[PDB]
Amino acid sequence: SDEKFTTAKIDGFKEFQNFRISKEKIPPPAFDETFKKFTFIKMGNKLI
Amino acid sequence: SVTSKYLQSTFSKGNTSHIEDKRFIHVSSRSHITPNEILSLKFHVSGSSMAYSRMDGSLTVWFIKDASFDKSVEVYIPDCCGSDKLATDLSWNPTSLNQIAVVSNSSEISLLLINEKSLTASKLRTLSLGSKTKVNTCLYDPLGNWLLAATKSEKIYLFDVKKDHSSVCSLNISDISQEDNDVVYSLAWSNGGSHIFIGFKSGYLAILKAKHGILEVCTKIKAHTGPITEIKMDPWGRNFITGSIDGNCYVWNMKSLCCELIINDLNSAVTTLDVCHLGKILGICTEDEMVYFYDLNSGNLLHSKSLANYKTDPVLKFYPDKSWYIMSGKNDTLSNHFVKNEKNLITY
Amino acid sequence: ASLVPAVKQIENYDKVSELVVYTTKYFNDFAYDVLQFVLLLRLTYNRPAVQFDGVN
Repeated sequence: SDEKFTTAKIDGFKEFQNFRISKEKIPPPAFDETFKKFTFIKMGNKLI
Repeated sequence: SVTSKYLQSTFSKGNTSHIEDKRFIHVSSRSHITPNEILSLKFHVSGSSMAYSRMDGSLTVWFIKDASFDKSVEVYIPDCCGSDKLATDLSWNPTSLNQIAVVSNSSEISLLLINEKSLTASKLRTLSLGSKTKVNTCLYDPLGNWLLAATKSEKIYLFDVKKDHSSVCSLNISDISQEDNDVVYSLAWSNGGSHIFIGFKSGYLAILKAKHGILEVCTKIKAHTGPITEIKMDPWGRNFITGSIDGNCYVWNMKSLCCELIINDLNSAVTTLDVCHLGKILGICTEDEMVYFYDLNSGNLLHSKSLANYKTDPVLKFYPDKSWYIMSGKNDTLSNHFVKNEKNLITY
Repeated sequence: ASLVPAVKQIENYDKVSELVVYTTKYFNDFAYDVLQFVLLLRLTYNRPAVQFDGVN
């Protein structure tokens, strides 16, 4: 860790210049809570 | 990878001794015939005795005192349980140190106390039931509290071994199966007599409660698609192993009763199986004259072999007090296995 | 999804039929219901019944 911190200081601590702090407002997600419907074809396919 | 090297060493040039029985010297004299059989072979709990019964009718019992059967006495006895009738199953009565229960496909259960000073096996008692009833399997609760006797159909009896084998209860198999012409194939006790696990032929598996001496049907699950051959239990008490004839070997979790691990390399029927006293290695004897050794925890093959058309029906059993295993040989002759310097896996 | 190739292979080859009917001894009720399903499927698939030649 000391070696890594030395080589990071060498470049002038540029590795901490970029940090990307998020600023969005996170909304509560929406979950589909419904089941699909069934067609008119009682059996599987038209022929049967 | 320690276990694989251990098993390989157990299959080496040395570390192996022939169990010198009557059939062994017979083959030695006639080779240097039609092999009868080995109907059954079952240890004592304390790992210091062994018993088995050929098809001729004579049951041998050894008092293990040595590794390679050097100083092991042998009480050979002629065709017990009648001259016409031969033994099919025996239980070693964990209560005492000498008693034995033996059944001969008849209506009579023989209790004999084997003596070691002489070679005399003296009949101690005979138990009888209905005249038509033909029982063929006997079992002992691993605490020596109940005894079970089962028929191929329509009879199951439980005796209380404490109170001089007073007939405690019975049950009709048709009440347990409720299917078309089922024949119980293999039974087994739970660790500490509380439940009886029964495997029918139609595929079903049933769990009966035998808590206070009154049988009752707890549950029935459609385990397999063919007859169930063997049912074994793990010594630690966490899962029970089921092996079938359809080529599957499952291990069921004990607390929840749901399949947890499956053996998939198998492609043939199972004739028997056994798991070491440490609950670590699982030995499968399939029907193509081949044995496999799997690992219980992971489920991947760790050793294979080949019987090579010697003694078509094999037998396998792991010691209850050491990591050794008795396995059949060439012509219905037993073949011990050990390492001679490792009593248990942990010492390795 | 593994039965339909088998159903076609026994639909137009000779001995695979006897082989399959031999090996039905082993699978559980799910395979049975699905097998009956695909049988009705093939029996109802759109195709000609009589041979192209004549009334055979």
